[PDB]
Amino acid sequence: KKWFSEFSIMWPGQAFSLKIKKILYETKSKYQNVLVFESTTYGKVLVLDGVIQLTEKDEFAYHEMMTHVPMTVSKEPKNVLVVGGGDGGIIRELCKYKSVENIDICEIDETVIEVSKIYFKNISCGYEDKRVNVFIEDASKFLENVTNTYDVIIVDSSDPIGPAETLFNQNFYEKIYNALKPNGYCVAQCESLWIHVGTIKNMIGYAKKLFKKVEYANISIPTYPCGCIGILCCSKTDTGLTKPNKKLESKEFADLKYYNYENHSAAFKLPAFLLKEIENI
Amino acid sequence: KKWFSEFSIMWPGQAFSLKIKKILYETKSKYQNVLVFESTTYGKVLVLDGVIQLTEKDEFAYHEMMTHVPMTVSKEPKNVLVVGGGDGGIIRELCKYKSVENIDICEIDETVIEVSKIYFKNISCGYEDKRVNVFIEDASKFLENVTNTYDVIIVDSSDPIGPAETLFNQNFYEKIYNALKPNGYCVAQCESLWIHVGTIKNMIGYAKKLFKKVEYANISIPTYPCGCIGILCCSKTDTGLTKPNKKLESKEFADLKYYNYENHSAAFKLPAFLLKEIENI
Ligand SMILES: C[S@@H](CCCN)C[C@H]1O[C@@H](n2cnc3c(N)ncnc32)[C@H](O)[C@@H]1O
Ligand SMILES: C[S@@H](CCCN)C[C@H]1O[C@@H](n2cnc3c(N)ncnc32)[C@H](O)[C@@H]1O
Ligand SMILES: C[C@H]1CC[C@@H](N)CC1
Ligand SMILES: C[C@H]1CC[C@@H](N)CC1
Repeated sequence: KKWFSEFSIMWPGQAFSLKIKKILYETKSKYQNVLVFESTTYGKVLVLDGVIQLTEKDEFAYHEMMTHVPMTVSKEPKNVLVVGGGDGGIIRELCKYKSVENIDICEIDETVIEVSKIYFKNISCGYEDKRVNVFIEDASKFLENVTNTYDVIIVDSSDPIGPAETLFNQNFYEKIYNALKPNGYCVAQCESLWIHVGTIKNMIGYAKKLFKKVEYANISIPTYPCGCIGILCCSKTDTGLTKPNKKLESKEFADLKYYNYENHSAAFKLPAFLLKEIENI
Repeated sequence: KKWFSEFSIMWPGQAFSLKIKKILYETKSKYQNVLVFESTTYGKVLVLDGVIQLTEKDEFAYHEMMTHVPMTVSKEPKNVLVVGGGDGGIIRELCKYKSVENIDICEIDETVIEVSKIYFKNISCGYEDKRVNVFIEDASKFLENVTNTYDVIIVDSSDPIGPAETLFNQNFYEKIYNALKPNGYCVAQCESLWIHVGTIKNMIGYAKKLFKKVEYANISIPTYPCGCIGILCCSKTDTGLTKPNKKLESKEFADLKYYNYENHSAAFKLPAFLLKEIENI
């Protein structure tokens, strides 16, 4: 069998590889190269522009922490926006909340959505839900135009190289600011503390220019570079996102595989070198 | 430039790779294959039997958490044992404690020690310290013979395949039990929650057969398989290892890069699926 290997200039001098059972689908969409394969040990794998975006084995770590962090802090969230997140993992976790009334998803590339509906039926099952509304558009354009404001905005983008390039700037964070309710929350995918401290420092400067509370958490996920991924957490109220305001005790949440009440706060407890870097910001 | 790739049957279907700047030393010692290279982005790298044992870039994460967890719980530790840990990283962190009077290290392979003294002079610098006593021996034999008992025992072994094979059993944990003071602590290297739950379940059954409190913590380290490594924490008193009994505030600790008072407790906050697996044990 052959191996898929994940090289990038965004993590120079290192690579992570998975063994391929069979290749399932490959294409050049309007925005990116799309690859789906079955791996021998991580289940099916979505690769976009050569970078692992998700695998069946560990996807729940990122989707649960990205969703249930902000959704346990927001008191009664009604209107939620997902930016990117074509695969549907976030949406799946959002549908567990009976209080949610609407879920807008703004994803630039419909190939991602359709591929996910076909090959990742346990991830993309949230699309069945009547509350979900799909907009195929650059979130950068979408956030300049939206009329609604949102209780939570979850930014589940790919890397700064490619289509997500328009989301890694000051102007984008202003649009997130204006699209949020007076007391709303944003969580954004924010790279790895092991290799991307320059970027984390930028993203935090952008956010702090606008939000009352910017906080950074970290998720263990083995198929992302360095085995972890940060979440940039932005708050309009002074309280922030480190403390859950509810426990997830209904039958909808009995199946949670990573998130719990205790590791919500823990994820915000960062290595010493990172804290040293991010407090003259 | 060529790439070093880390394959193993202990993590089938995945591999992590580093780019090689130059190979520094290679040998077949009495127990294992030894390789030292300079990588392009992770500094120098020690590989033993084809498995990355440490790199300069992230070694502090594992050494600080392995050492300062138990050393902040032990009230006034005088006599500390390191099992394995030929490179000297643990010893370096132990020497920061002015209360420590003796440090025995039991390492099977002196090639590891000497290679570390030559190529990893920032890791192996603790060997200068007059309190350190080196025993070249299988820890399995050493613990059956030692006359002293220890305040802390830190088990900083390699994987169950090879020389460390004798350390992954019930009998070994009895020897650790008998070599500890009435109120002493053991911390042992305990594989990755992402791939080694079978093993974690075994190690915990062995420990719980003997110790009042067995607890598991987790460290983010990018150059180990899945980007993380667990610590099996064993206690003879009912309190356990989750809570520091001191802050590391003296000039010796001003340089700490990972460990702090807050992420000591956080590391013990495990993903939901792992907790589900380890409590009918
Ligand atoms: C599939 S998801 C992978 C993470 C696991 N939930 C990453 C998505 O970000 C989308 N993306 C990237 N850039 C944009 C922009 N600019 N706008 C909207 N969506 C985007 C991209 O098409 C992926 O589907
Ligand atoms: C270098 S250390 C790497 C982790 C970073 N501190 C791993 C050590 O475990 C030793 N080891 C392995 N098995 C044993 C036994 N059985 N006894 C003592 N030491 C051992 C092995 O020689 C490495 O030096
Ligand atoms: C969701 C994102 C996808 C690309 C990154 N490299 C990891 C996390
Ligand atoms: C210290 C140990 C070395 C081998 C393991 N695979 C990672 C952690």
